[PDB]
Amino acid sequence: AEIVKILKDNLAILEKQDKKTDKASEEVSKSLQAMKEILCPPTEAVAQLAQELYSSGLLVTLIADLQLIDFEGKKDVTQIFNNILRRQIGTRSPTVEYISAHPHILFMLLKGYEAPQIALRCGIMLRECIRHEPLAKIILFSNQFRDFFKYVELSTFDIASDAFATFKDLLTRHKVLVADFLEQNYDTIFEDYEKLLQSENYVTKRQSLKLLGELILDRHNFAIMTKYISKPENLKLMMNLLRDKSPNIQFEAFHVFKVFVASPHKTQPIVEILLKNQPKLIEFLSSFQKERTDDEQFADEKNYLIKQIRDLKKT
Amino acid sequence: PEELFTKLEKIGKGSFGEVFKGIDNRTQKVVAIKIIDLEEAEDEIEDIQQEITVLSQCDSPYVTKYYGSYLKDTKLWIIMEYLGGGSALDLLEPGPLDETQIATILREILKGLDYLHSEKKIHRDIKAANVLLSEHGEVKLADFGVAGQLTDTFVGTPFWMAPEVIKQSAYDSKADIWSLGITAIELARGEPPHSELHPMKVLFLIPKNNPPTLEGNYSKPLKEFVEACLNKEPSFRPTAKELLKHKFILRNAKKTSYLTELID
Repeated sequence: AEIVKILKDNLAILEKQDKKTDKASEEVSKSLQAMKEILCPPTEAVAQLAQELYSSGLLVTLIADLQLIDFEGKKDVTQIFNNILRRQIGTRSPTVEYISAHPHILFMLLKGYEAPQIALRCGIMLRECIRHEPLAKIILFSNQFRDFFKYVELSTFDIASDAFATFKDLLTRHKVLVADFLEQNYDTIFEDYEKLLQSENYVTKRQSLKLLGELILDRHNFAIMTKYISKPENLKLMMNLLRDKSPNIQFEAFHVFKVFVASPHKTQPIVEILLKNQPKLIEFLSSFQKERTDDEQFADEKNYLIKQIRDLKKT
Repeated sequence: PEELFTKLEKIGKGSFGEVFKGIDNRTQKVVAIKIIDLEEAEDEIEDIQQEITVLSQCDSPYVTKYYGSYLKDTKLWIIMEYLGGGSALDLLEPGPLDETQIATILREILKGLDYLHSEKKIHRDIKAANVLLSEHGEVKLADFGVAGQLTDTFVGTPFWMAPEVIKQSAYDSKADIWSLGITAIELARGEPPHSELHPMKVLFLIPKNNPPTLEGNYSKPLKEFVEACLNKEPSFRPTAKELLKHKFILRNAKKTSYLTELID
């Protein structure tokens, strides 16, 4: 409670672009270093420290003015945030309830990927928030979720890789929440995802194709799976990706492609494409990646699809 | 992508790609270029990206510095600290090491472990092959482990692995202390314990059989250092800070500039 009063006033001084803030940075970092020693063990004074951070609204201004804090101080901000977030009084989680009432915290962390100086630090904290279903729900259903499709395509590899890390977590952690979300925003969310499968970046094209395959095969995403494999232009894309210059990309495509073929309730436009390329796909899959010898599953999977295509007939 | 750096000599042909001695065309500083072909290295991208995350969080002169990554088509360029003094494993190749050299190397590993463990990080792959030297004599830790025993494997080198890691029980910083004890025997005898056996047989032996002991013409403080580290119970093993104050380290370890004598 003593340290809170000093840090609150000094951060407001640092908020000003004045050169006099150079001395305040020493006081801000020392305040954060003292708070880290309390939380990270003694837990008597910890109980009062939490309520002081909530009521002051300091937990909001610390992320807001994270770029103005020094490296050593920035490390402490992360340690404090991640510790406070895991605090549990009974069944209730007080920080999750706080960030539920203060959602700007989540969007400030997400907008963090735009600034390289704090992008990775923000990524870690944003990922810690989305561990809890209510905080993941807020980002998922927000319009700011669509920014990930631009954040994963960034020029800096490390930030872009961290962006996909959070993006993947948001779509795979809370499977009941994700399934309902994807069902609601299907048309807009998959219009954006198509751009990732069309990416010039090999890693973006591979990891997106892999995640798509992972999403569709999950039991919770049955409605999404049925909707994806019903669209004719989606099969055409998977069939085109099987012909990509990269054998890793064409292998990742095969796992999305196999879902289209193995389904008993295939839509007529899909049946027409598969019948129009019936002997073409028979000879393709017969010679497709024969080098993969130590993979009995892939060998059996190919023969199943060859039979499924050969067994195809008109309605 | 290739315009910012110039590859000089090929300092090593890696598992997935190739490592080169390089120079930054911007800052003129000498760096190590790790070019990885993401093809043939099917999956493993997530593992490289996880190592990049850990390395970017590390800021210590006892852990290899990371400068950044660049992607060109299917090849990933990793820019790291240049250390042309080889590894501790390479120092064992021309002949046997004396107890002064063993204590000097172990002290530097402990200084590196002290930073990682205080930063709530586990190296997970402490061995002479991962203990690198600068050129001036500086000793830094490189090539961290992963997470999940099924993901480890049969592929795997369990000679340095802690018994609780194989037992698939909860492991912390103390697992690296076991690995340090095996590395101490590796620096003294030349090779780690049960080296004459197949890795699969060693994997089952470690949690079953008694902890290894250093045998032969080796002093009592060195034997006691190994005994302290190689404890089947991780909670009974001393911390990195505790082993820095060991009777063997304080008496036999000298200046790191003396390690310059071994450069082959």
